[PDB]
Amino acid sequence: ITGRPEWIWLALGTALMGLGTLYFLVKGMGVSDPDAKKFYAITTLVPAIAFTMYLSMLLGYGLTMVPFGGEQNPIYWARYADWLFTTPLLLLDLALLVDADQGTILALVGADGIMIGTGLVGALTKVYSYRFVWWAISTAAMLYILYVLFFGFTSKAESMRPEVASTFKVLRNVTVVLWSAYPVVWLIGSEGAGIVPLNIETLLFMVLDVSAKVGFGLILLRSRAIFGEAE
Amino acid sequence: ITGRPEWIWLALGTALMGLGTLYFLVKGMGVSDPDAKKFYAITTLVPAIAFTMYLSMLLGYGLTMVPFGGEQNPIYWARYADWLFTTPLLLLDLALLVDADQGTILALVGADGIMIGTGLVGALTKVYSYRFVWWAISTAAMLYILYVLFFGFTSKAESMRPEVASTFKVLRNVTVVLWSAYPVVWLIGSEGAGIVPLNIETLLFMVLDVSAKVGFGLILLRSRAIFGEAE
Amino acid sequence: ITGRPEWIWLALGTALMGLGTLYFLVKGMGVSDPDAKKFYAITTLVPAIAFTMYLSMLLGYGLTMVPFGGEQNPIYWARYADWLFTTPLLLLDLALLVDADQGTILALVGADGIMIGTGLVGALTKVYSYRFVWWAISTAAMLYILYVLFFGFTSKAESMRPEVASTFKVLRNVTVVLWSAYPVVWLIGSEGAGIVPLNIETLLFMVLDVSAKVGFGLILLRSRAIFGEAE
Ligand SMILES: CCCCCCCC/C=C/CCCCCCCC(=O)OC[C@H](O)CO
Ligand SMILES: CCCCCCCC/C=C/CCCCCCCC(=O)OC[C@H](O)CO
Ligand SMILES: CCCCCCCC/C=C/CCCCCCCC(=O)OC[C@H](O)CO
Ligand SMILES: CCCCCCCC/C=C\CCCCCCCC(=O)OC[C@H](O)CO
Ligand SMILES: CCCCCCCC/C=C\CCCCCCCC(=O)OC[C@H](O)CO
Ligand SMILES: CCCCCCCC/C=C\CCCCCCCC(=O)OC[C@H](O)CO
Ligand SMILES: CCCCCCCC/C=C\CCCCCCCC(=O)OC[C@H](O)CO
Ligand SMILES: CCCCCCCC/C=C\CCCCCCCC(=O)OC[C@H](O)CO
Ligand SMILES: CCCCCCCC/C=C\CCCCCCCC(=O)OC[C@H](O)CO
Ligand SMILES: CCCCCCCC/C=C\CCCCCCCC(=O)OC[C@H](O)CO
Ligand SMILES: CCCCCCCC/C=C\CCCCCCCC(=O)OC[C@H](O)CO
Ligand SMILES: CCCCCCCC/C=C\CCCCCCCC(=O)OC[C@H](O)CO
Ligand SMILES: CCCCCCCC/C=C\CCCCCCCC(=O)OC[C@H](O)CO
Ligand SMILES: CCCCCCCC/C=C\CCCCCCCC(=O)OC[C@H](O)CO
Ligand SMILES: CCCCCCCC/C=C\CCCCCCCC(=O)OC[C@H](O)CO
Ligand SMILES: *C/C=C(C)/C=C/C=C(C)/C=C/C1=C(C)CCCC1(C)C
Ligand SMILES: *C/C=C(C)/C=C/C=C(C)/C=C/C1=C(C)CCCC1(C)C
Ligand SMILES: *C/C=C(C)/C=C/C=C(C)/C=C/C1=C(C)CCCC1(C)C
Repeated sequence: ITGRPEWIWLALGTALMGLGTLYFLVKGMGVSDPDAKKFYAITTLVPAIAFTMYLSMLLGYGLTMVPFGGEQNPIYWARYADWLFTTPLLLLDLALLVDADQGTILALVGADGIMIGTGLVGALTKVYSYRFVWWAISTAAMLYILYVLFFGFTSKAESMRPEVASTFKVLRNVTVVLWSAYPVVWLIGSEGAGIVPLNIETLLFMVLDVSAKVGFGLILLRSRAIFGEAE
Repeated sequence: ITGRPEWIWLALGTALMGLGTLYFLVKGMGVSDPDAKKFYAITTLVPAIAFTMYLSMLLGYGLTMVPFGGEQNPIYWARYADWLFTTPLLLLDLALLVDADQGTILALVGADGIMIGTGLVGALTKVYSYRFVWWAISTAAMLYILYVLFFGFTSKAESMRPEVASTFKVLRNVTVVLWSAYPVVWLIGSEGAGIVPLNIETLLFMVLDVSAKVGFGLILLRSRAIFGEAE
Repeated sequence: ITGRPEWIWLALGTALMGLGTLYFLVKGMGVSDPDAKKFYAITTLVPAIAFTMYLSMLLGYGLTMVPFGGEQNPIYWARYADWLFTTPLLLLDLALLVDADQGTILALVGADGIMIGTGLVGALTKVYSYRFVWWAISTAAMLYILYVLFFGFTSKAESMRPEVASTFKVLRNVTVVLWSAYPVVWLIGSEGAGIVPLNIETLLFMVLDVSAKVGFGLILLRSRAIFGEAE
């Protein structure tokens, strides 16, 4: 495993997702409020699935070689199996916080599915120029998600409990900044133009993934907004 | 891409699914009624996922070669990844229109999963005679779905708002006729007996797919039945 | 098909899952109570998906060869495609019986996903020692599920209708005993240490699968607990 230079970042990612999972699991012990239980379940699942996929990349299972540009290129496909399930869970935490209507939840989850599925097709496409077609369609689906989070969700939170509104605004801003960096890393890294080497690309996705999953969860699960209003 | 004769129908399919997606997206702008939003989300997602899969077949990603009958046969597997998600969404539009109970929705979606999953196993099976075993099991699951749509759903719609009943009856009849043609095309085309060439088979599925997705959606989203009754 | 010694158990499994599906389908004819319909839909789907996967193993589609330990080893991967959908359906029957809160249902289904997904990664891993790492992570996710079924669910059932409590207690005990045997069979069989031959391993999983699906369903669907209380 140590033969690949990016191993150290996969190992550190594995450890941090593991530790984040155990922390949120212990913290959610004994919570009995039904609304809080939903947020603890969603939020604890997200680093638990990322732990399994980081471990699969560390041990070499989650890597394949894709020929493009006359080379055999190493593509970590397990990233997409993680993000297929973890990105809609993160969006569901936001939508539940603002009591989003069911049609908006379905639009967000379906656009997220299209973003990750087209990202995976782009990562495994053997004709170099067509990789960037799939990157553009996936980016258009991310822009729809970010538009709804600012022009659908923001206007509803501002009519709810003040602690729900302030917590949503922080997590919305966290999400828009961190998720917007992923298409840029892909475009400049090994899957795209090849300017940044795989070892630095792996470091960048590790910092983004721990921030967007464990950092986001620490903010949400310390908030009063996840409990029902009660005496 | 132009080396395959069926390319023109894949390109036309891509364009029509793309145009249908953009039309329904613009039309659903500003709709604020929660019931209408659910139907716009479901109905807009369906040509958006079909657009991505038609594009994957145009560019060659969604094609594999399966050896059977002593030949290498071209099988477009991306059709099944589209229909795995788009066929239950179309059934959910019908079920929501009639306020179907949750047990019936689960039976319809699960039978649909079995229909498409066994269709895919049949399309990729290398022993020729066994392809038709999977076709028969998939057809039996389609007959269950059509039985419920006529002997479960029809009897509930007739007790609801008149505009919900008339709109359901039209979309039910559209769905029964168009979906019944898919097993016949598969059986006579490249996946089955091989009587109709792949270029004509691709034309037939394009006409069916645009009719069952964009045609169905134009009927539903122009109806008063998708809005709640309000003053 | 008869060239593999385990064929007879795959054929018997196919038949029993087929017969169980047809029995539950006929029995659920005419049931009109909405709560009972949910349990019939969930419970009938489970042997129907297992029938398709047993048939795929009988015909040879659901088998692949994985090199580990210097051999090419036969791994029936279709077991995991069955259990990915059938194990959360069985857990949903239990959760609905006790009216479990939505956060607990999500935790159970997500832990179940992690159990089966890591089991599949373990079954297809080519480095022998790492197969047992994935077995341990999957077993830890099963222990979480069993903890919730005894220390979350048992305490809620005891506050509901007496027939719901007694039926849950029986099905909980059935589930804990039969599901705990699966990791032991995997560890001693072809996927693991290789002490028990594939033909006996296949017999063991057939007896467990029919008991945990058709046996469990016969107990549940004969119970008064699946109907709403009504005059
Ligand atoms: C939260 C507290 C922790 C804060 C931590 C945030 C750091 C995020 C990582 C960043 C990029 C740095 C990557 C290291 C740069 C190596 C690039 C390089 O030097 O390549 C040289 C090559 O030889 C010729 O260009
Ligand atoms: C809605 C308004 C639009 C209406 C449009 C509906 C048409 C649907 C397509 C049909 C089949 C026609 C396929 C073309 C037939 C070619 C078959 C053929 O001629 O093969 C000849 C071969 O050389 C010896 O058999
Ligand atoms: C519900 C009523 C039905 C009750 C049925 C429950 C049986 C479950 C199966 C069990 C294991 C028996 C497997 C047969 C044992 C064969 C092992 C063997 O003998 O291997 C010999 C080898 O030559 C040297 O060890
Ligand atoms: C080094 C440590 C390794 C890291 C751990 C390995 C992760 C894979 C194992 C298990 C799934 C465990 C459960 C995941 C679901 C927990 C959901 C939850 O917390 O639900 C709370 C809610 O309140 C309930 O009602
Ligand atoms: C593979 C990619 C897709 C699967 C990945 C899993 C991610 C979560 C799934 C779906 C959102 C579906 C809609 C669920 C929103 C319901 C929330 C709500 O509005 O409330 C309903 C509840 O009944 C009030 O108590
Ligand atoms: C309400 C639920 C909404 C659900 C929204 C989901 C939409 C998914 C969209 C797109 C891409 C699907 C791509 C399928 C990925 C297959 C890639 C693969 O595995 O290819 C293997 C091999 O290399 C080649 O044969
Ligand atoms: C709204 C927040 C989300 C927005 C996210 C989308 C932003 C995409 C931006 C830019 C593309 C810049 C293209 C630069 C690529 C040129 C690569 C190249 O070929 O140059 C070779 C290299 O630079 C020689 O050293
Ligand atoms: C040539 C044009 C190409 C075709 C376009 C590329 C398709 C892939 C891109 C994006 C997903 C965009 C969003 C799909 C989900 C829209 C859901 C919706 O409309 O929801 C309305 C509801 O009212 C809300 O609350
Ligand atoms: C991969 C194949 C499966 C996944 C493909 C995605 C297709 C849509 C999924 C599921 C239907 C599940 C049941 C949902 C029906 C609920 C509708 C209802 O009855 O109303 C509930 C709501 O709470 C009242 O406001
Ligand atoms: C409530 C939710 C209900 C959900 C109902 C879903 C039931 C799905 C049924 C069947 C077929 C599954 C077939 C699995 C397809 C794998 C095909 C494949 O990819 O094979 C690749 C390669 O060629 C070989 O190793
Ligand atoms: C209820 C609505 C849905 C019903 C959908 C199911 C209908 C299936 C019907 C028929 C099979 C006809 C079989 C014809 C195939 C014979 C092919 C053959 O071998 O003939 C060679 C060729 O004809 C020499 O030119
Ligand atoms: C030898 C016999 C072979 C075995 C049979 C082949 C299985 C694959 C075929 C079909 C799916 C049929 C329907 C599966 C879903 C049934 C759900 C149900 O029973 O729902 C009842 C509920 O009351 C409703 O409202
Ligand atoms: C691929 C692995 C995952 C997919 C496999 C399919 C298995 C079933 C799925 C999900 C449970 C999601 C939560 C559903 C629990 C809702 C039940 C409930 O509490 O009641 C709600 C209803 O609105 C009151 O009438
Ligand atoms: C609320 C919903 C909760 C959902 C919880 C789901 C968590 C799934 C976890 C893990 C493993 C995923 C493993 C992906 C399996 C891919 C195996 C494969 O097909 O590999 C093919 C080939 O051999 C190699 O390239
Ligand atoms: C709580 C209910 C669920 C608990 C489920 C987890 C139980 C796992 C137990 C034990 C491992 C025993 C290990 C024995 C394996 C040693 C194999 C070996 O190498 O021995 C060679 C062979 O015995 C020469 O004939
Ligand atoms: C837990 C990990 C998270 C929040 C990952 C987020 C990932 C995305 C927002 C990925 C976006 C992509 C594009 C928009 C285009 C090209 C490739 C992707 C998949 C990296
Ligand atoms: C959007 C596309 C739609 C509505 C596609 C519908 C597809 C089916 C009804 C497919 C049916 C099949 C059979 C019943 C048996 C054999 C093969 C299939 C998958 C073509
Ligand atoms: C219908 C079939 C059922 C109920 C199957 C249950 C399967 C499991 C509980 C499987 C468990 C596993 C482990 C806990 C670890 C290693 C391998 C598995 C997937 C066999």
